[PDB]
Amino acid sequence: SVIRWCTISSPEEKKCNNLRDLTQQERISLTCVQKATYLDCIKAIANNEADAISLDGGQVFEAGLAPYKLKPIAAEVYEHTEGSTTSYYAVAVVKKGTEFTVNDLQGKTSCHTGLGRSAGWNIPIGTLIHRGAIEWEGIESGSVEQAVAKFFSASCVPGATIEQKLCRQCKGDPKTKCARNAPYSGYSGAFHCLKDGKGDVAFVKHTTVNENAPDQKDEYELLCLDGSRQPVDNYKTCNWARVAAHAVVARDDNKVEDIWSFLSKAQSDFGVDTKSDFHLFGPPGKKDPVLKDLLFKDSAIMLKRVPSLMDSQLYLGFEYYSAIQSMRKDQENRIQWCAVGKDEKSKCDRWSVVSNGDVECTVVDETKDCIIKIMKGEADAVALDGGLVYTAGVCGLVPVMAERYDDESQCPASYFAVAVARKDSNVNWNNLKGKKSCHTAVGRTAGWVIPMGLIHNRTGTCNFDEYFSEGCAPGSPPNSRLCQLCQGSGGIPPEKCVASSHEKYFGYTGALRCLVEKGDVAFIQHSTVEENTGGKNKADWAKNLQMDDFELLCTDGRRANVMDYRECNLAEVPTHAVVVRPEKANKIRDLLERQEKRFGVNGSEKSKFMMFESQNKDLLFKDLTKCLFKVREGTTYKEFLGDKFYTVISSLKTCNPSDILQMCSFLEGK
Ligand SMILES: [Al+3]
Ligand SMILES: [Al+3]
Repeated sequence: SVIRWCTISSPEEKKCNNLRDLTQQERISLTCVQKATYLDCIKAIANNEADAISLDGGQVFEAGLAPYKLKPIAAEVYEHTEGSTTSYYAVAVVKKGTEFTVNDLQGKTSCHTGLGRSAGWNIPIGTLIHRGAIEWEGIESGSVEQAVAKFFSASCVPGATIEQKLCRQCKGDPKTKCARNAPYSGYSGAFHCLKDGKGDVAFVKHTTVNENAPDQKDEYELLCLDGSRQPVDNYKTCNWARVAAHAVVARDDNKVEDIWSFLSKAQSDFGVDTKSDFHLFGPPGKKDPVLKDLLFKDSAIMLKRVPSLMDSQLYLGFEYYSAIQSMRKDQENRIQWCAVGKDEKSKCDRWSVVSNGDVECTVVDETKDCIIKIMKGEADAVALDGGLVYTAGVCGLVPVMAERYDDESQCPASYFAVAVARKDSNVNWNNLKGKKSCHTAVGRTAGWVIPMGLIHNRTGTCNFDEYFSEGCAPGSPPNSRLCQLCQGSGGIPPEKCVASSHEKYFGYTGALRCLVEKGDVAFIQHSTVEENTGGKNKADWAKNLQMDDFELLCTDGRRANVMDYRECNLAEVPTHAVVVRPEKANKIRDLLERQEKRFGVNGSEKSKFMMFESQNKDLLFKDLTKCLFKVREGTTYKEFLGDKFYTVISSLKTCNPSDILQMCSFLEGK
């Protein structure tokens, strides 16, 4: 196995070949391919001519677009007091004593790392446009380069292809001084452009001055957004943005592992603390800027694997991604709801019709897809079980409206997680090992987090697939034993163990059925037996079920009547809630509030549609819901869930965090 690395300059090619020589005997070898620009590299990689290249976030964006669709597999790590993470700070450095502020940039000369790059372009230009300093309303007001050439008197923007003015301050030969790999390119080139007097300001990163003139830091200052000027070491409190680290992108195929193994071993051997003559990263320090940031930035102290569920859009984040897109586009009162499965989509489509369109619908196969869609902005909201509200929270979404189950006029609030078993049996909370279990779904409060967290806490084990002989816990690996009792849709394809209403044993009611049809214990909520007895459920399996046919399993090992859940429950837990992106909270609460007035349990038009009712399947909202109560603005997911639940799920997630949780933890720095 050989990794074909794509370089975009002769110096990079030289370093790459140097690394090739140093790893010729390794299990995974290295090959070097030099191209004219990073874009030729993106194309080469997509075309299976090369395998990887490290890119600035602005280029990670380009590489992730169709038809390339490359993905970030490794991210640079930079030193941080708070803790080295995979992000850096874009700063605007000027020479001390020049007095002008961020508000006086019009008419000044500027130095940039390169066109389309985070710190050197996307951040500074996007910011000046946002503040209105650079007049640009969108694509129809002309190109961004034209608006920038009109703003700054002259600049050096490696890679600029429309405005000659943006190359005017660049150093070098007439035909190549404006190339993306020219003398004044990169964070270090842009800095020297400033140092040489060719720019009044250089848009670089927080380590730049230290990398090029540590002993002369005192001759520079940072331009803060509030108009102030501060010392270069104050970047944490005087920066224009915190942006995702440069990352190695590659095709979304099997070769990603070998690419990572090569890097992992390469950095173990020539990492930041290596005594070797060869440094994978830099090392940082004074030297010809043309020799800096080769292959990887000199400021990187390590590479970190990027969770597989990550794509370029998620990697960059909604705000930055949206900023880039806005500079490529021109020139609301409807909620884009996320429905999991065909059943939820049908109820949602119906809601769309009676809401006259105030609510729109998007379908996905799994709940986790809703979290991803909302993170990207493709969808606006979704109701999630507390367990998922946690994951959604780690992902940056917040709970804005929550379900209440007691009285509709009551909109604290909660429900109880219980263990249900057949009345006539010895099954108890202490002899559960080796038994058949039924779970609403993995990751959910009552069906998984509470029961399993309780077992993990007391036992210390994480191997849950072997604790129960077998059972059904939707969302588990298809061939796992916790999927053996699941039934799928009964159609084709089977869709067995899928975490949606398509799975016969999915949800609170689904797990009860599984108990009646195949299990020894069901992990549901306090009202589940109630909701499906007394003929309230006309399904063949439950049309004749009786409340007294079941019993609750208390933690002490004893058993009780299903109506004494308050004295025999695994835990009292936070209710399900509607999560959204913070900026959307305002609109979603308002639109959701007007909807409940028309279609709530006492809706003025409840005869047309009822938000809180479904065929015993908790579609979109729990069937138990009596009303939604507003979650105070600014409430974090931890505050909403309560410290008790938070502590439980926090610990349990150390066992086997899902792909999405790992992905969002990465985004959070973990
Ligand atoms: Al950068
Ligand atoms: Al629940």
